[PDB]
Amino acid sequence: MTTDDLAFDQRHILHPYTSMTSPLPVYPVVSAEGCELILSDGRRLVDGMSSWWAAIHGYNHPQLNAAMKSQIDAMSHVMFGGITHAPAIELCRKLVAMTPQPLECVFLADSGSVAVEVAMKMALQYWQAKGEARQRFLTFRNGYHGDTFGAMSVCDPDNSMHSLWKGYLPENLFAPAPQSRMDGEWDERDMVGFARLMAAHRHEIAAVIIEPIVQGAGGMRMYHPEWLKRIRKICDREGILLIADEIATGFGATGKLFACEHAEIAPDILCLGKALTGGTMTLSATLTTREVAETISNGEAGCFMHGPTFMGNPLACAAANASLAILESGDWQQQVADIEVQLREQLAPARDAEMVADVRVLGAIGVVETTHPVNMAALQKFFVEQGVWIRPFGKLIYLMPPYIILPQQLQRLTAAVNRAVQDETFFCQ
Amino acid sequence: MTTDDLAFDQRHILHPYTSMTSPLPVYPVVSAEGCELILSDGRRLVDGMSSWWAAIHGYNHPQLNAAMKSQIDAMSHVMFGGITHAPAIELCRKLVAMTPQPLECVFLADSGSVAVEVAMKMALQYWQAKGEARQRFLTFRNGYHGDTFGAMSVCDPDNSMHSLWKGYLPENLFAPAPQSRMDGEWDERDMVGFARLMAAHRHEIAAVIIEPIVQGAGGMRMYHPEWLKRIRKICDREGILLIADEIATGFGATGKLFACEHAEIAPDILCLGKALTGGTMTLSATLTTREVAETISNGEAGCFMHGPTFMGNPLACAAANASLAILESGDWQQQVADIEVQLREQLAPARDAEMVADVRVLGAIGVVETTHPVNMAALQKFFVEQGVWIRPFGKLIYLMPPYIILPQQLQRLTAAVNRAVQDETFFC
Ligand SMILES: Cc1ncc(COP(=O)(O)O)c(C=O)c1O
Ligand SMILES: Cc1ncc(COP(=O)(O)O)c(C=O)c1O
Ligand code: NA
Ligand code: NA
Repeated sequence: MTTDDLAFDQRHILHPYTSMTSPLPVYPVVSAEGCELILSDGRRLVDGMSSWWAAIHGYNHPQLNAAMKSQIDAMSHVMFGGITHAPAIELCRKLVAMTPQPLECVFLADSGSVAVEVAMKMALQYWQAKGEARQRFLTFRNGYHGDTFGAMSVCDPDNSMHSLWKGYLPENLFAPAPQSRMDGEWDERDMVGFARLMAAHRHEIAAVIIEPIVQGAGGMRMYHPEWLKRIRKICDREGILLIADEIATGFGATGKLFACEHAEIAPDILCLGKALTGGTMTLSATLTTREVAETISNGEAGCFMHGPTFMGNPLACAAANASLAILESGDWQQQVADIEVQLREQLAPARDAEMVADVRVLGAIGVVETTHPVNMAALQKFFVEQGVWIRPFGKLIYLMPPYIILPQQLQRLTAAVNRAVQDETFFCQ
Repeated sequence: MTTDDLAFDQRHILHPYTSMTSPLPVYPVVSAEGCELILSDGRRLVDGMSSWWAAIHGYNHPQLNAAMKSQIDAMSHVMFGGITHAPAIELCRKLVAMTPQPLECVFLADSGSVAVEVAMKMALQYWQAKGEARQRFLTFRNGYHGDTFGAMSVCDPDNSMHSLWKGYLPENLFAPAPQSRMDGEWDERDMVGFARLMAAHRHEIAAVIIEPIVQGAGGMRMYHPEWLKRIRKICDREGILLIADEIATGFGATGKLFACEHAEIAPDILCLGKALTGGTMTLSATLTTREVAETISNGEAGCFMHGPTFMGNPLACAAANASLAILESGDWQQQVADIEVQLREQLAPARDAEMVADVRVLGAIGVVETTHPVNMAALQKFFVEQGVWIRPFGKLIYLMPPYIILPQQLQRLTAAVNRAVQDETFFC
């Protein structure tokens, strides 16, 4: 990669949620192996974010690689209309077996946002088919479900800037963010808001959608599992669908295979993505129950009306079959337990820093929330110089490393965090 | 693959737009090479639809393979937030260069639908930054743009069954479907609808969005390029953005590199996907102008508010690069030219079949439109028994084969189509 390649990138290539007139610096990666990213100039970085961009088994994993390569020898892609293949069946068998019993019908898709769109369509088609006038979604504030329009309509209105689309996006019901912590105690006062809303709109709610236990992009919030239990029972009593969005929390991230395990409840609809392919390439899945899947197909449309071009992509399905196989061993449970301990123990000191507002850890996720917003360019440069790759945002410095990370690499990550929040050098902007 | 796998699929695996309570057989494939699909049982089928599912250089193409495997050895994926890489830069270079000049800013994404969502978002944020109250889209009937909510909002309301969501989807403006054919003459009566709508809502319209020349999933319609000429001008006069959705037409499919080339116009926003990666795996791109990209970045938000987890995926960008490099040889122009001729020539006779209403052809797209709907299960089986894979829908039997297809393979495809519409056996 030349400097001219870099100039081209800056002037012509958009990047996630970042300015094209006032763009901050980017770092050129030429390859990756194990737990490290390798930049163009040869520097190696221990990646602390890997799992959040789905790389729970690190990079250049031999099994993942062999699987992808082999499937390429057989067939990278083939359409899924009127056709089926070994990789999609192996994957759906795994998805069905590993998730709660009632989740037995799978709709494969390309991305997480689409997976949420699908869930949202399912709920609406479901009630259309049963002749009920239900088009509203009840969610929590601080939730995040993707960037496409329907997904956006259940994202927190303040965090996602709904004033930008005011009059374009449908208006859903937003109950207050869960206050009870995962670490702590349950306070029944938390329920009043959700409850008030349920009463006023019980007859028009199509589904309760939430990220279980961890609210990711909307604040790395970690709340009490009793919440899920209450929501399931309320949905049970009122006859409402519950969508659980586990695109971020699935496949071991919170210490359990699925965050809903923390409460021993099953949603009617489950969204999955990210770690699903072990972070090799995009793929997603929306699981639902026989009752929903069948009901939808018995209505006016004769089917569930959705179906992406690359649906069921064999290359991506193989990658995921290999990713789930690594999890089959069960080694991750302990890998994460140990990562969980090391994060609590090694992030604790941040509770002593002037710039810190709170610290919280759950599974492979460690968050250090700061009092003031970070300076993106300056803090990013700092981390790179420590030989680590950590990507903050807003008032959040968080880690979610590969489950395979050696204690020596995780220690380097935590020290870099602890060092970044000691004074105000890297804060504000 | 065993029969229990097949039983599992039926019972647990949803497929595109199809019932879970009354699914139709699905055929199990174990591999593919050149232009053939290889069923579990050993039967080989010539694929006639490969290019519509993005596979314009066929299957198991050596150049695409090597590139993908090489990239895998470097890295399959790495996040794009604060990071860049060669596959992403080579791709965006090629995309900027091969599209009209004003299109020089690339938002890479995962899938076509999302690419359309990106465009629509781009348009709304643009006007928002300018302080104008413009939230409606003007499109055309029989248009199809994806299955996500926003994309659905600009799809033909009849074709996509909007009543299901009546009250949830925003109500946009639908000009009538274009009547003038790509084969035929221009008729100016075609404009009145559009003009009446523009006159009444010019002040609230954020953008015009359409599929150029060919309207795919909404009817495989082939209309006159003057339409694009006219729309580009009105939008220019009124200050309105034009979005061109070339997810299905891009990369040589209509005989030009991009169907816009047929009318000699450039849109403000361009959506690409499907053949972008030579049909190996999913990827998408949305290009726009500097005026649009910058204006968005200077508004309230300070940037364009979007960013998928797998944005910029190196593996898919590698594939795409290897696919565009094949197109660089120019060989596709002659390949598609010939396929266009062979298709016109060999489907012509279907015009005389009683089950047929219209035969139209453009580039590597050949369509036989029938008078009644096809018998899905029965026709699919017929095709498979002829050793070909043809996937019809509604009243449409179409082919869109890989550009590398041999005249003999193509002829087997055209022979099957003409045979299929020869009586009502396979209809209703
Ligand atoms: C014109 C057009 N736009 C958008 C799409 C959406 O593509 P996908 O279903 O991959 O999201 C398609 C799919 O074929 C298409 O043909
Ligand atoms: C809970 C949750 N849902 C949905 C998404 C959307 O995933 P994608 O950005 O791939 O569309 C994310 C992305 O991080 C997420 O964390
Ligand atoms: Na299950
Ligand atoms: Na260009």
